Amino acid sequence: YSWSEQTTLISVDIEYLDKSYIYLYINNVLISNSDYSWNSDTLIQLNTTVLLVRRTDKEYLYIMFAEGAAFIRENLDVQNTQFLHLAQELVEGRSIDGFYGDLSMNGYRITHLADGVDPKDAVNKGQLDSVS
Amino acid sequence: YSWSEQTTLISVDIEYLDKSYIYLYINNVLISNSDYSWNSDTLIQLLLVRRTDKEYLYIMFAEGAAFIRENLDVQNTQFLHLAQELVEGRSIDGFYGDLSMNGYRITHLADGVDPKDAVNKGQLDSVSNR
Amino acid sequence: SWSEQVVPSGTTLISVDIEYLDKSYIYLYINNVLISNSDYSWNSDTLIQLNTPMASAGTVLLVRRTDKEYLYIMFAEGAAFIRENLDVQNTQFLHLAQELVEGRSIDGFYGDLSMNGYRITHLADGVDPKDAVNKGQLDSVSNRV
Amino acid sequence: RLTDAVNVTLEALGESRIVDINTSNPSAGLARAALDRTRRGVLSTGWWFNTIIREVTPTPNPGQIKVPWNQLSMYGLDGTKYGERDGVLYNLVDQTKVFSDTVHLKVVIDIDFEDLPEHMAMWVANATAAQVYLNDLGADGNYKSLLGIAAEYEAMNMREHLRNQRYSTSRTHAARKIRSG
Amino acid sequence: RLTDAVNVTLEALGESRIVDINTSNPSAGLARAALDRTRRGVLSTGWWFNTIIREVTPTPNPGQIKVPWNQLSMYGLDGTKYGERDGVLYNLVDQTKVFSDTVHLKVVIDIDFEDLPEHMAMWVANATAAQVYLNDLGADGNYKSLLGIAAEYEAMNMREHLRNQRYSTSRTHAARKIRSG
Amino acid sequence: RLTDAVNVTLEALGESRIVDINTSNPSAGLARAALDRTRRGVLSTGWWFNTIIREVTPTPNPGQIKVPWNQLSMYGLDGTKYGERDGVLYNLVDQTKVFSDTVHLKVVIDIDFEDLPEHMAMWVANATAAQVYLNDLGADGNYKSLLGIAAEYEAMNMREHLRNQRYSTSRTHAARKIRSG
Amino acid sequence: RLTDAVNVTLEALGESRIVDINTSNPSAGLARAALDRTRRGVLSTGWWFNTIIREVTPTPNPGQIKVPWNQLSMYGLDGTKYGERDGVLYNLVDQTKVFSDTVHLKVVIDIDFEDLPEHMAMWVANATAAQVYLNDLGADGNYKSLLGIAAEYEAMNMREHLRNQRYSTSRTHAARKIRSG
Amino acid sequence: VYEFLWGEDAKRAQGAYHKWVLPYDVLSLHTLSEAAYFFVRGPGAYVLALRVDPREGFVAGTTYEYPFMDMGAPVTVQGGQFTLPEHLRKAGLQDSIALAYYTGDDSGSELGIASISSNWVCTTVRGVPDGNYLAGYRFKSGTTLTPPMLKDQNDNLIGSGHVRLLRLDVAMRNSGVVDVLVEDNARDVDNDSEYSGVLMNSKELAPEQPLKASLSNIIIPCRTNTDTTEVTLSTSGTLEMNIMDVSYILRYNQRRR
Amino acid sequence: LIGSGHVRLLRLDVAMRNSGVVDVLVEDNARDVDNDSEYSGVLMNSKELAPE
Amino acid sequence: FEGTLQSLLQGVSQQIPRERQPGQLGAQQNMLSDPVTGLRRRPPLHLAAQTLMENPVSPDALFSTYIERGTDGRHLLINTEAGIWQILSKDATTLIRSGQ
Amino acid sequence: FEGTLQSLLQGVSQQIPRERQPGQLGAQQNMLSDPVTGLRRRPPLHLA
Repeated sequence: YSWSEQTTLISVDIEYLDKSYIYLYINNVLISNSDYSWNSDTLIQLNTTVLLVRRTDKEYLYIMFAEGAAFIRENLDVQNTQFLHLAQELVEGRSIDGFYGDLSMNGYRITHLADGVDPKDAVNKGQLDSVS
Repeated sequence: YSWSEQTTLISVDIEYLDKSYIYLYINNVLISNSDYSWNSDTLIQLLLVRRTDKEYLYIMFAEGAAFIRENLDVQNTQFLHLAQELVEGRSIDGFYGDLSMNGYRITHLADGVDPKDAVNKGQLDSVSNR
Repeated sequence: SWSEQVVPSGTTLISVDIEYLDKSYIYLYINNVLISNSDYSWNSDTLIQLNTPMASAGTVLLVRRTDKEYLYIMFAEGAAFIRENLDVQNTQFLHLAQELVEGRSIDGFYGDLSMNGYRITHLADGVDPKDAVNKGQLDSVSNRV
Repeated sequence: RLTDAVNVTLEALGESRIVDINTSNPSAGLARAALDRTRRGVLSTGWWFNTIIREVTPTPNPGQIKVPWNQLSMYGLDGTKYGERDGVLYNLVDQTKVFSDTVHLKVVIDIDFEDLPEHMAMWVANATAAQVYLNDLGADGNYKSLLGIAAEYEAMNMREHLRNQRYSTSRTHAARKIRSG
Repeated sequence: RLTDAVNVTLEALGESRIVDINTSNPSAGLARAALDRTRRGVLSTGWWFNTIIREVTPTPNPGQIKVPWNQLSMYGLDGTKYGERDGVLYNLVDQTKVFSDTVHLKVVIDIDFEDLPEHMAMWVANATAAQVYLNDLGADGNYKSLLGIAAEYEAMNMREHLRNQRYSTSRTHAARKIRSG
Repeated sequence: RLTDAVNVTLEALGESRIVDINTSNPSAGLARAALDRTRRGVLSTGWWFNTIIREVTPTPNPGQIKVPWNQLSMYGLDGTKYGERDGVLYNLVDQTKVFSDTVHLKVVIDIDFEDLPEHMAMWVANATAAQVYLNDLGADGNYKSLLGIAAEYEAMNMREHLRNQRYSTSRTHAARKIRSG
Repeated sequence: RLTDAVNVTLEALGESRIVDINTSNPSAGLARAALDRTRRGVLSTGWWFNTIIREVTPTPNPGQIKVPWNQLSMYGLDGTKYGERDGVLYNLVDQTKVFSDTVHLKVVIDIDFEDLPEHMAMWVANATAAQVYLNDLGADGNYKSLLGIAAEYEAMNMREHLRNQRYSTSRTHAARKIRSG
Repeated sequence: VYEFLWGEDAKRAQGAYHKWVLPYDVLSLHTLSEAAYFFVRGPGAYVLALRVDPREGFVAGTTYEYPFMDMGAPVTVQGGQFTLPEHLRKAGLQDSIALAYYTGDDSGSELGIASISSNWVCTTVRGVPDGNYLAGYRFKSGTTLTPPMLKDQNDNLIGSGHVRLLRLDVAMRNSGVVDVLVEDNARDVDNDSEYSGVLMNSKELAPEQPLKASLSNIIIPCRTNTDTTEVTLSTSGTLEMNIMDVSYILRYNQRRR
Repeated sequence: LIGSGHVRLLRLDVAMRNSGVVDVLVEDNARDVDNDSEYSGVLMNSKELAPE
Repeated sequence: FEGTLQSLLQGVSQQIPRERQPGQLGAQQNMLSDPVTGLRRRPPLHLAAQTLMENPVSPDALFSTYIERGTDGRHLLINTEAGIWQILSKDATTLIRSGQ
Repeated sequence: FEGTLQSLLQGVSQQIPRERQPGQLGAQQNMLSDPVTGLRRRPPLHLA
C-alpha cells in the first residue's frame, strides 16, 4: 500500500503527500531525483526491475498552522494523512532498518532468511543441515 | 492495549472504535465474523487482537464528515490506537530489507521446519553433541 | 528521539537535546541499566543532574518514550481548537511515529516474521537455548566436523 | 509580550490594536509570520546568548552525533565545516554523517519571543512592523521613520551585547603582561 | 502625571483631552499602552535611578534563584551572562538554572510612570506622542517638530544623568595620584 | 521552512499566505520555482557547505566517468577544465569524455532548501521575494526595502562563511615561521 | 533549463510562466530568439571553454582545411588572420582558401543552452529578459534592475572564468626563476 | 430571470438577465403576491409545486442560516442510515443529493453521503451523528466576471493585447468557500483552486459554528492578458456566496502619450 | 469608488449645536472592534457650565 | 495601476469584453443581483405538497394560472394532453378536481 | 503617440477621412458588423 515493485516511462499508483517523498530503485540501486522528471502525478520519465518506495519525513509537520491564516476542511485531512501514511510504511516493513534492543518473539519462527556470509549474520537451517 | 489473552462466550476489555477491528483468536485459530455475535459493546457471544483500518482515514472531513469536537477526538483516537497497535508486534509481518541487530540477541526463537527458517541454539547444541 | 554518548567518570550534569513534550517522557540509561527517577533531578529544561556522580566512565542513553495512554489534548472536554492546541496534539503523534521508526520501542513480535530473502545482519551470539544463533557459532561446528 | 509586538505592528498600519491572543479577524497573522522570520534571521548570527558543545564523543556503533533541535547556525571550534542534516551533525567538506573523534563546535540556538532581551525584542518587533508596512501601505516617510526606530533599537542591542561580552584587548597583550611578570 | 502625559499625546493628535484616566475612551488606552511600551524600551539602558548593584545567594542548598524586582536588563558583574526564565535566574551560556555560589550582578529595574524624574517623564511622553502621531496621521512637519521637542527633553535628561553621576577622570589617575601622596 | 519562504514571498506581494505547500495556488508554485532558481544561481559560487574535494578514478579500463552528486559548478584541481555532458565527466578543452588516470577536482554540490544554514536560507527567500515583487508590482520603494533586507542577510551569510572558514595569514608565513623553529 | 530561462523572460514581462516546451500561444518565441542571439554574442569572445586546432596539415590535392561547424571566432596562433568561408578555413589578408602548410589556430565554438555553466546561463537568460523587456514594456526601473542583475551574474561568470584559468604572473618571472636555479 | 429597477425620469437603473437551473424539468410557472410557483416534472408520476421568494436569502444583522439547498425535506438519521424522501428519488441525479443542518447553531453546514442503494436507503459518512437533518438536491451557483478594461486620461479604451492583469481582489461578506477558475485561451492559462476567508484563530472558526467569515478579501492571482481572461467564482455547496466589490491591479506601459 | 478592505478610517469629527451628552458606539465585525463610551462638549470653565 | 469594478449587479452580456456596459457579467448562473446586498446566491426552492396531477408526457403540456377570489385564491392547473383540469388552494391543496 | 480606434461597427462612409464620425469605414464588402462579436465575415448562403 506504500511501495510498488514492477523502459522510459514509469507509473506511480501509490498516493503521496509530496513528489520528493518517492524514491525510485532500479535493481536495488537508488537514483537521485535529478536523473528523472515527473511528467504528471502518475508518470515518471527517466533521462535515459523498478521499485518505488515512499518515505514521508517525520521531522516537520507537513501542514503548519498559523494565526490569522486561511483555513479549509482539507487541511485537517492532509495533516491526518501524513500520520496515516507514516504508519503505512511502518507496517510495510520497508521503513525500519534495524533494532536497538533484544527481540522477544515468543515461540515464533522467522522465515525466508538469506544465507549470511559475514559470520556475524544470522543463518538458516538450509546451511545447518548441510553442515550436519 | 492492542491485544488481550484470556464453555463461556467471551469477555473483552480492549478499547476499540469499531466492531470489525476486533479479531477473535482461540488457541491461535482464526474465527470468522459470522461464527460469533456482538451482543454488547463489552461482551462477545458465540485471544482478542485489534487491527485498525489502514487504507483510509476514519473521519474524512473533506468528504463531508460533521465538524464537531467528537469527530476530532475520534480521528485522533484512531492514530492513538494505531500507534498503540504498532508496538506489540501484532501488526508487522516481515521486513523488506537487511535488518540489523547491531550487537543484540534475538530471544525465544522457535525451531523451524522449512529449510528457509531461522535457527535457535537448541538444535545447534544437539548437532554439537554428534 | 534519543542520544547516546560516552561520558568521563565523575560527571553529574547531563545535557539533553531531544525535543520532549513532558519531562516524564525522558528515560535515562546508564550502561544499559535504567535509572530510577529518584536518582536524578532536572536542573533546567535541558539539564539532568545525577544525585550521585558516576564512579566509572560509561555510556549515557536518553531514550524518549511518548506516553501513548490518552490523547494529550482532548477537544470534547474544554480544548478551544486554537493553533497551539492542534500543534501539540499533532506533535504527540509525530513524536510517537518518530520513536516507532527509530526502532528502540519494539520489544517483540507475536507472529511469524518473514525477512523475504534478506539477512539478519549483526546478530549477537546466543546465550540461551531458545535464542537465535549467528554464522559465527556455526564455524565451530564446521571445524569440529 | 508577543501580543504587544503584534499590537506594535498593528499600530504601524494604523489599525486598532487587539487584546485577545490570536483570535482576531484582521490580517494580523502576517505580523506574526514576519516577526518569526525576522527573529530567526536576526538571531542567525552569533549573539551573547548562544550555547557551546564543548565535547561530544560519538558512540562507534551508530556513529552519528545529535545536535540541539532549536539550533540556527553552527561553527566548528577547530578547522571543520559543520551543518545539520536530519537533525544530526554533518560534515560539509566530507559529505558524511559519521564521526569517530570528539567535536568542539559553537552552535547558535533560537529563542522564543517571550524569552529574549528587551532591546532585541523591540528591534525584532519594529523590523517586523517596518516590513509589514512596506508590504501593505507602501514606502513613505512612515517606513523611513520605522526603519530609523529599528536602527536605534539595533544600536541599543549592540550596546548591550558589547556590555555583556567584554571585548577589551586581552589577546596579544597577554604575552606582554606575562613577560612583565 | 500619567493623565498629563496621555493628554499631551491626545493634544498631539488634536483630539479631546481626558480628565479621568482609566476611562473607556479608545484612544485613552492606546496612549497609556504606547507610553508603557516607550518607557520599558527606553529604561532598558542603565540610568542613575535604574541601576542597583545587588548580590543574591541561593537560599536552599545550591539550586535556583528567584529573581526579585521588576527587572528590565540584567548584567553580570562576574564573567557570566544572566537571563530570566520562568521568573528565576538563568545562566544564558551554561543553560542552567541552579547556582552553587552567590552571584553579584547589576540589575536595571523598571520605574513606574508616576515616580521618575521630570525630564525623563517629559521625554517619554513626547516620544510616545510623536510615535502615535506618526502611526496615525503620517509623517509630516508636525512629526519632525515633535521629534525635535523629544530630542530637547532627551538632552535635558542626559544632562541630569551626567550631573547626578559624577563621571570624571578617576580611573587611572588614582594610581598617579596616590603615589604623589 | 520552504513553506515559510513561500509565505514570505507571498507577504511581499501582499497576497494570502499558504499553510499547505505543493498546493494548487498559481502563485504558490511560482514562489517555489523562483526560490529554486535563486538558490541554484546563488550556490554556484563556492561556500563552506557546498565545496567538497573528491578524487574519482575511471572504474573500467580507461573510459568515461559518471559524475556523482548534484553538482552546480566543477573546478579542476589539476591544470584541466571539466564539464558535465550527458551526466558524465567531460574535458572542456580537450573535447573528450574518456580519462586515463584519476582526476582530482573540487565540486560545488547543490543543497536542498530544507537543509541549509538559517542566514543563507533567509537571504535566498528575501532575494526571491524582492525579485518576484519587482517582476509583478514594479520597481518602487518596497523593492528597495526588500533589497536592503536581502543585503543585510547576505552580510550575515558572509559573516557566517568567514567565521566557519578560518581565512588567516597562513600561506607564506609558514615559510617564515617554520624556519624560526 | 531552456524552458527555465524562457520562464525567466516571461516573469520579467509579468506574464504567467509556461511548463510545456515550445507549445505556448503567447509570444514567448521572442524570448527564445533573443536568448539565442545573446548567447552567440556573449560566447563570441574567447572563454575558458573553447577548443584549439593544434595542427591541421592539408592534403595537397584539395588544398582546403575544414573547420568546426559550431565555430564562432577564430584566432591564428601565429601572425595570420583567419576566418570562415563555405565552412572551410579562409585567409583574410590573402583572400585565398587553399593552404600548403600546417596551421595553428585558436577557435571559439558555440555551446547549447543546456550545456554551459550555470553562471553564464543565468547571465544570458537575464540579458535576454532585459532586452525583451526593453523592447516590449519600455525602459523603466524594472529594466535597470534587470540590467543590474545581469551585471552581477556577469561578474560571477568572470569570477568563475578567472578561477578556471589561473592567470598568475608566470610569463617573464619564468626567466628570473630559471636564473635562480 | 430578469431583474429591473426604474429610477427617476423613467430611466432603467438596473437590468439583469442571469439564468437559473433546477434539478427537474419545469413544465409551467406563475407568480403570486409574494412568491413564484414552479411546477416541475416529478421523479414519480406527479408534478411538484416549487415555491420561492425571489429575494429571500437576506436577513438584517442576523445572516441567513438556512442552507442553500433545493427541495428540502426533514429527515431523521439513525445508525448512519436514512430513507431518501419520495420526491427526491430520481435516477441519475443521486450524485446531486445533499444533506445539511437546519436546526442548531451549525445550520447550513453540509454533510456527506457515502452511497445510495437501489431501495433508496442512503448511507452517511462515518462522521455524521444521529439527529434530524434536511435532505434535498444541490444546485451549483457560479458567475464569470467581466475582465477589467483599462481607460486612459481622456476616458478612451486601450487596445487589446497590451494590458496585463496581475491580481483580482474580491471582497465577500458572510460567505463560505468558493472555487475560482481562471481561463485564458490566448495565453494557455488554466488554474482551478478554492479560496476561503475563514481565519485560523478567529471567532468565526469554531468547532460548532459554520465555516463562514464575516468579511474576507480573497486575492486571486492571475498573471494573464486582461483582454481575454475569464475568472469565474462558483461553489456547489450549502453555504452562501456574497460578493460586494472586485478590485483589480493592471500593468500597462506608458511609453507614449 | 475605491475597493473595499484597503481604506482605513482614523477619526470621526461631529459638530453639534445646543446638545447635551451622547453615547457613541463603534462597531466593526471585520476587525473585532467594540468601543462604547459617552462624549460631551460642555467645557469646564465656560459660561455653559453653571450649577443652575 | 489600481482600480475597482464599478458594479456587478447588471446581467449577463454576450458582447466582447471591450464594448460592455459597466456592471455586465460574462456569465451568471443560479445567482441573484440584489442591490441591497450585492451579488448573492439564489434562494432555494422550498417544496409544497406534491399535487395529485399526473405528469404530462409532452415537455410543454401543462398550463397554470393563479386566480384571486377575494382574500383567498386558487391555482388553476390544466393538462393539455388529456384535458384533465385541476384546482388547488393557495398552497398545495386540491379543492375540486375538475373532470377532463 | 499611441491610440486605439473607438469602434469599427459603423457602416461605410464616402466622406473624407477628416470629417468622419467614429466607427465609420472607408469601404466594407461581404462583412457583418455584429456588436456581440465585432466585425465579422458575412455568413454563407445556404441553397434551398
